[PDB]
Amino acid sequence: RDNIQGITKPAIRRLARRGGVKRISGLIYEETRGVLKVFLENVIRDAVTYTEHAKRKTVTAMDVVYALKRQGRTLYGFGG
Amino acid sequence: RDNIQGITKPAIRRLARRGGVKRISGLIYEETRGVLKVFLENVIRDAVTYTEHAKRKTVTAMDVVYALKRQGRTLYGFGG
Amino acid sequence: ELAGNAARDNKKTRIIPRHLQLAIRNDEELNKLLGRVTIAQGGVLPNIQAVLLPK
Amino acid sequence: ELAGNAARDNKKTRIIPRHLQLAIRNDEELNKLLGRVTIAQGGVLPNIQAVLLPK
Amino acid sequence: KPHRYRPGTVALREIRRYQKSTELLIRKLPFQRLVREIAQDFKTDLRFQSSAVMALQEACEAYLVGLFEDTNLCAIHAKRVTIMPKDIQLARRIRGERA
Amino acid sequence: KPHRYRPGTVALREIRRYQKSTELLIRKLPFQRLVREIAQDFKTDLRFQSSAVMALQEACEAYLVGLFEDTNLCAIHAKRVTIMPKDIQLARRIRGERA
DNA sequence: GCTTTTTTTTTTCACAATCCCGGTGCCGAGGCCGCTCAATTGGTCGTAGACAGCTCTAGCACCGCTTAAACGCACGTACGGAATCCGTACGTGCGTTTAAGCGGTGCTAGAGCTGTCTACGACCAATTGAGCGGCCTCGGCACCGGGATTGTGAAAAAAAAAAGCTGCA
DNA sequence: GCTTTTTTTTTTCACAATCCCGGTGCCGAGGCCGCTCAATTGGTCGTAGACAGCTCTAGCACCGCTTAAACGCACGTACGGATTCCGTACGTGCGTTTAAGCGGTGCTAGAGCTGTCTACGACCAATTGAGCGGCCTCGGCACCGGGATTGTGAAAAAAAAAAGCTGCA
Ligand SMILES: [Ca+2]
Ligand SMILES: [Ca+2]
Ligand SMILES: [Ca+2]
Ligand SMILES: [Ca+2]
Repeated sequence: RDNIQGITKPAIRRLARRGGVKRISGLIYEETRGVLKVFLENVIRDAVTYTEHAKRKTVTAMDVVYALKRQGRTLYGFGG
Repeated sequence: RDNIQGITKPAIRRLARRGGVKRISGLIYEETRGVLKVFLENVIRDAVTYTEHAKRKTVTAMDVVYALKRQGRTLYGFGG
Repeated sequence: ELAGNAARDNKKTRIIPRHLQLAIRNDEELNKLLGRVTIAQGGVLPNIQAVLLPK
Repeated sequence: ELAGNAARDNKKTRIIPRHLQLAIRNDEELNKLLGRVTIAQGGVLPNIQAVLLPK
Repeated sequence: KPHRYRPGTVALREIRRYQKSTELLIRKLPFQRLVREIAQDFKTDLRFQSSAVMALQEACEAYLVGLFEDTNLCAIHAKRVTIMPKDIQLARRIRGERA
Repeated sequence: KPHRYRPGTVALREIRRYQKSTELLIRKLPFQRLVREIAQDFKTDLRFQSSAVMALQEACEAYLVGLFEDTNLCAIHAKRVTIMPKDIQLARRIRGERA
């Protein structure tokens, strides 16, 4: 239905485990989906802008890397 | 001299009031002086760095504006 | 435009730092644009958290 | 130097992202230099809040 | 003699496990389709280098893990062990993500 | 009888007063001496433009006012009305200022 | 049923504080002025990028199999939040103490500008070797298996506190 | 001092996680090619900027008085935090269902390159107005005093409410 639901409750539980969380309200799984969608929205918007500016129909890794740098979340290992 | 005490209790309470604070622990005042001092050391060190690079013996407002911009704390109205 | 309105609403002819600040922080978009910017002699928007108010 | 020592500690002759991540985040100064950087396939430092453990 | 672990014990094992590992924790395909779905809302018929979608995931997972660490402290700060939506909201408020 | 406001009522007045105003709330001289004092650790016999000290003050107070907002939210989050050192500390930990 | 008792609830009633008003007088917004410096106009040369035309990379569609992860659900423990309770930390307001802020004059470090000159980078061409994709091979790391070893809990029976019982000082 | 509940502690079993084997196998580090183009060498030439030398801004410090602000105490309410208590939201551990992932094939959009051409920007020099610093008016804003309005809080009414008293079909 929504691809957002493809980010499942068990995947969310794993992420919060890596972030040291022990116990998790039921409500969080939607809340998380909200945040994550807004995160992607913002990063993808700027990446595609770089794509549209490069006159390409293909979003490169570099497009994302420049988008993630602009958003203050610099990313190493993907052609930085 | 020993001027950090010159950041008085009432002056800390005043700032906190502008920050919407209603009730204030007795321990806040020394804690705030620590933070304020840490804040100043960092801003000033970079200011002074700029001053020294310009071979000057007098800190300018630009030195401070440029330092503040370096701390992600941009200031408008002092030639910025 | 927005800083003038804050002045007129203060019954003043000339824009001051406060007027700019009010104008900027009361507009969602400008507040975003200047989120990491400090406007000197601006002060803050009046905003007391509801739980701190008497009953 | 440090990531190599992290590889030596895991009986690996090859540095991988994790080894760099462990080098950078256990050293105070490097951690601060790259505070706003994400290291791909780096993971996080093993760290569980004290109140979450049993007695 | 059916064995049972107390509530929290497996959670504590999972934390320990996942902190030790570096492998991406969202299933890659549902993620890829979500990236493609959101990308449509800005431009139609968009192609993605596989590495581009991998960057986006590596990025998404680090940020969320990090946010969970900050959220977890907000819960603990309010004398709780259970994270809740308001913990995430305070965290993002203080980080300067939302107003 | 001699008149008396209840605890909390003047605190709210003081808020309304200072949030309305824009003037600096630290006394200018004790601040200036503090600026000169810290500046000695890095380089001795330093002069300061007057505007540089005002800039430094404008910046300090905006930082601290702001920090008190975040702090006040952290106290509220733990169902308290009183700010404490741990509130400031958590706020700063989330902002990334402190480890 | 109704009277009595009691907390709420609600209204009067003083008093502090904050808001508007006009009156005053001072100082920087505002605009005018005359000069200077940077923008424009109108030359020429040069190439940086638009464009076509080609290659061929890697991004998409699609299928079929093997599990592994996702999904419900039965069950109960441990958490959250509500409620009550209580000592004292913090707010409020008082007299007393401090020193900031005010204006002023007096002094001169040094910020800042101008003119000189020279060592240092730019620009160019001929040289030429370090760094380039492109390949090809072997050992370092994934993986499985199994069987210690060590760790880390749960549970179950024991070894101590909690409250409750007196009656008793 | 005893009994009567619940704690807390101590002492067996269980289950995963791990080290240490040993063996196996896969591909990507690792390093060797053979150009190649991008860094070195050499040389000439401009001007960016070190330095002197000067002006004259603004930074500093110092006195002296007024008064607001800070300082320290007494007093007391409401706050933070400790406890007890209850309901069910979560974590656990089964079975059941599903589609992620793997490996493979098949197409072709479109990334990304080479080469050709020229429109569009750097460059220069003469021109010359927009914009600067300097300076002088004059009306908005800072400030004051005084009255009008707002808002809090204590203690005194109105009302509601909640128990004790009487009769009661
Ligand atoms: Ca070209
Ligand atoms: Ca190579
Ligand atoms: Ca309470
Ligand atoms: Ca002017």
